[PDB]
Amino acid sequence: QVQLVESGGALVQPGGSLRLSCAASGFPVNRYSMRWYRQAPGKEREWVAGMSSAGDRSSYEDSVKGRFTISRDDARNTVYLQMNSLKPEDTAVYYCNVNVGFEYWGQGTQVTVS
Amino acid sequence: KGEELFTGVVPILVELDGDVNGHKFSVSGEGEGDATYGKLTLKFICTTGKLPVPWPTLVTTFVQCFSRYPDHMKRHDFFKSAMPEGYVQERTISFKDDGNYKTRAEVKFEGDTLVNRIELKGIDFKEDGNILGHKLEYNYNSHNVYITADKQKNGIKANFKIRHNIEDGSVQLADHYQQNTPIGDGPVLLPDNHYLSTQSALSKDPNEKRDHMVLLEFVTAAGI
Repeated sequence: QVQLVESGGALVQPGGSLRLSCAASGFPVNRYSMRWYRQAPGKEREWVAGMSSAGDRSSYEDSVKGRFTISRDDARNTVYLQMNSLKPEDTAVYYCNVNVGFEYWGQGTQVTVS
Repeated sequence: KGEELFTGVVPILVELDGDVNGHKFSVSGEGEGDATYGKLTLKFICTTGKLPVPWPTLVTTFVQCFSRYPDHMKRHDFFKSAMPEGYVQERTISFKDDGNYKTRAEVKFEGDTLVNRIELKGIDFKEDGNILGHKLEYNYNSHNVYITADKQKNGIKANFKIRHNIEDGSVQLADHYQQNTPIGDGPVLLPDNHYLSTQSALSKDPNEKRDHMVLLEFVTAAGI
């Protein structure tokens, strides 16, 4: 019953903007920290961003600092990744992530920056 | 041979002596493992007061012989084939942008129980970092432990990355470098390249007053 579902992936031109969504079921998004990772083909799945359980702190990997913003709507139990200044290097499958007893991943959404 | 010691539920005992940035501590653990299911249930207790570091940084250190190897991979299970005499497990664990642990352990049967006895030394930990700062969340992620044969030492090596969830929403990597050596001189299985897929859940004992951790873990060999 813990489930995560990402959406929003799409083709986007470099410089463009895009927002991804992570819909959570089975647990309250405001009681657990949540995170985005991405994985480009060939490369390893790296951590992209995260938010504390309380909501008071956000963190990013250096390569996306100042270009991505993580936020959440507690009422809609959803987490978002706002992306700006998209680089072709940002092309990847994006995943959200939470740990509720064990770790859970969503199925991922494809973002292509071309 | 060694594999037949694991067809059922086996009692486990864990003992660790540690020193991190000069703070010394001790931990004792007990539980049981059931390799049929790749399942482990352990409870640890800091016998020396409060734990100097976050409980999760110590999970990998606190018995891969309880991994479920599937039928078609039984021949790749180094861990069980070294039993009952056991093996030495050594690691360097390097925390990204912070200190490292070096650990040395013996894993072997003592009578009817599987025992894991460890020495750990930690250095170079930043007093305001995620570890000594106690900034890790009390949970544990799921990883792949990549195993390879080390013919020169009649054992195996492993390499993997532990992702520790940090309270501020970030992730603290712990790079694991691992070497296992049989204790007996008899034959052991040297496996083809493969990995172990692990999942762990941390919890608390509501009636435990001491500093402690409860661990439930599932480990399954794969990749062949």
